Amino acid sequence: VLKVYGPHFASPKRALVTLIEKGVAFETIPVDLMKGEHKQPAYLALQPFGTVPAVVDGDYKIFESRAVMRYVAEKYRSQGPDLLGKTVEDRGQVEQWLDVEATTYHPPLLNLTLHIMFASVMGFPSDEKLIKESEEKLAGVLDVYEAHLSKSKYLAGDFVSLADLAHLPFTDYLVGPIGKAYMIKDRKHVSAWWDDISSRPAWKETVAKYS
Amino acid sequence: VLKVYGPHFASPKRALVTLIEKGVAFETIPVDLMKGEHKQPAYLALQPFGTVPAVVDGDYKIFESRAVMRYVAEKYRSQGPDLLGKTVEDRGQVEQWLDVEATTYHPPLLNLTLHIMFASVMGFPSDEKLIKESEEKLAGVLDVYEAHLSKSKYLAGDFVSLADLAHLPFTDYLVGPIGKAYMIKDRKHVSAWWDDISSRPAWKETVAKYSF
Ligand SMILES: N[C@@H](CCC(=O)N[C@@H](CSO)C(=O)NCC(=O)O)C(=O)O
Ligand SMILES: N[C@@H](CCC(=O)N[C@@H](CS)C(=O)NCC(=O)O)C(=O)O
Ligand SMILES: [Br-]
Ligand SMILES: [Br-]
Repeated sequence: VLKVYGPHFASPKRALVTLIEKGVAFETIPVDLMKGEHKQPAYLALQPFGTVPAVVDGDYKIFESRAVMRYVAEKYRSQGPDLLGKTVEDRGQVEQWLDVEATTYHPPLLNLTLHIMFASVMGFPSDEKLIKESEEKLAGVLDVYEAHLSKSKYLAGDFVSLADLAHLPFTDYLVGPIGKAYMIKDRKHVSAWWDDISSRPAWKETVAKYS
Repeated sequence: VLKVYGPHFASPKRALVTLIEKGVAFETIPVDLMKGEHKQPAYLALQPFGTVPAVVDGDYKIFESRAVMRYVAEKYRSQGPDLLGKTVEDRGQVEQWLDVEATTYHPPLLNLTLHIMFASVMGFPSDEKLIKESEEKLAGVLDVYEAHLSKSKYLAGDFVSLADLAHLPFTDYLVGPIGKAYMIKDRKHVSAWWDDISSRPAWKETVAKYSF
């Protein structure tokens, strides 16, 4: 059976929600950051960068949360919703917004996450200028989304996909523990899109089980 | 008919080398980054984040360099080398190392690119601490690569793929204009791997046509 490392962190939830959307069986295995488990040889043999998630599916090993998403959506393509779209062009749009999430959307949001949610618990001083910069930067990204989502129901078109799902875990933080829900709520089309994808049963189940 | 925007810059070269590898016919359209062409209404209708590349293919538009790679490799899958691998498991490994390049390899290398090659665009005084941090970070990533590449000929297995090619444009800066070639040279397997992918005819052609 397929196994996922680190379900309680945000990044692996990109993979968990995809597994649940596709109706795939899996088990999860915790990783104790506090005891440095992710920096010890056993976990490094799965994920050599020492970050989560890591996924082992029988003889097969794969890491990077969005790579895992793609692997699952391709392998189990014919069940559940098609999170890759139907055509090469559809899939191109999914990949495009998957890469926007990885390279443009996530990095400032990760900064807000580290400095607002884990400054205290990890023992880092909260970087107040970086917080202001990261928010301004994320707000510009969200303005682009707002325009796009007024002409398109989901990021890659009229169908929900991996690109939408990739936004769930850290945006859950943004509207929650990070305390900046207004960044989503104040943008009509972004806000309705968030209401849509974040109330899907697969995401609700992920959150009930792995928060 | 397929058109690539901003060929003289590094990120678009990811798309070009994939196009050339696949033997696809294309044209290029210059974008003047210095005068802010990429931040004006004409280019923003193509790429709403105002960066290059953007690709227009008949009725179809797509941006993000690695998405363009995936799109080209899939649309033309049945010609040239298969840069996506053969199986779902192979493609999984390609996607893994493509995402390592996007999220782990590239960010510190981009910081080195900006702050050393384009110092004036980042402003003065030069951020020497961020430069030192970026080099340390990239060196850590390169150590993982060295270990991995001692057990695997290319990143995703025994076949060259998008994941390897995605490394060409900025690593070319690293060993050249950035002036930190030892980061590759001092790592035996990384160095031999680099010698291999950067001597491919498609990469040689990309560089011959689109540098200045
Ligand atoms: N968004 C960031 C980095 C992207 C960038 O500009 N990259 C290079 C092109 S790499 O081949 C660049 O600075 N070009 C500027 C120029 O030549 O005018 C910034 O500019 O502040
Ligand atoms: N994630 C994007 C990044 C593209 C990118 O940053 N391109 C650079 C040139 S290499 C650019 O357009 N810089 C202009 C700017 O950001 O102002 C991709 O890979 O396509
Ligand atoms: Br965990
Ligand atoms: Br150009």
